[PDB]
Amino acid sequence: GGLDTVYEIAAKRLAELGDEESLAELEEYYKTFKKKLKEGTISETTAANSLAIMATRLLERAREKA
Amino acid sequence: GGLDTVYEIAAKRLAELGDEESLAELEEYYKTFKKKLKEGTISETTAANSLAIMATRLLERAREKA
Amino acid sequence: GGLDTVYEIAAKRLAELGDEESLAELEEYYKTFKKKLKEGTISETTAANSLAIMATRLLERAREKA
Amino acid sequence: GLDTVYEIAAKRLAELGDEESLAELEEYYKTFKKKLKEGTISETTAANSLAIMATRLLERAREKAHH
Repeated sequence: GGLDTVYEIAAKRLAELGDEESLAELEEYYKTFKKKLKEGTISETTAANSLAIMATRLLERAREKA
Repeated sequence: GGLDTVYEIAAKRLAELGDEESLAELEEYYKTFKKKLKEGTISETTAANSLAIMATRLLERAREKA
Repeated sequence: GGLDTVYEIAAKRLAELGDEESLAELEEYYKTFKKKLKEGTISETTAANSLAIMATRLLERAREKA
Repeated sequence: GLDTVYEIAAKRLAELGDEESLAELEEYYKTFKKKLKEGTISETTAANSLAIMATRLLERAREKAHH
């Protein structure tokens, strides 16, 4: 639930800002975190935190380059 | 009320820094987080954490502008 | 426990780095979270997590100033 | 959890060529381990906090990655 929600919020906003490269980067990080979360080698909190942090800087980059 | 508490801390500090646009960004994220919690696709703790992460970046930007 | 531990680690580092303003900001955030947790308006996970978010940003600012 | 966070972060930071991020991460990991043995923090919270700091270390490692 939470990881998907963070990812969806970030992806919707990155698409609105028109940043294809940030969208692809975000998808890569999300997929990686979904695999690490699959194996139980990462808590849900850690996955959500890390995805939110890079999605935050990617969103900052989107607001500038626009 | 964790999400509300994080939101209040961030909004108070952004208002202190005189950054109205960051205040509007923060509220937009806060409204989105509530709709999501409302739909049950995210937990209160995760929503609060993610809002705090984005708010931390907003506080950095708001300070640079001051 | 966890909130105190995060706070103490960050405060020790901020003092080592000589950043009085970041130390005071961190203390303000910690006191706010202690009050909010007393009042039951924030989860323990959110308080510790958010203090870690802000403390990492404060440490970045401290190493940049130093 | 704490060991896993530390090992993942150390692998990535070593790949990126940041000896200084590796040293900072090791310091944090060791501190978290003293706090755990002294029982003033739980393993889950310690792992989460180490992951947060490691994410910042990784962002900076990638910042030297290019320019």
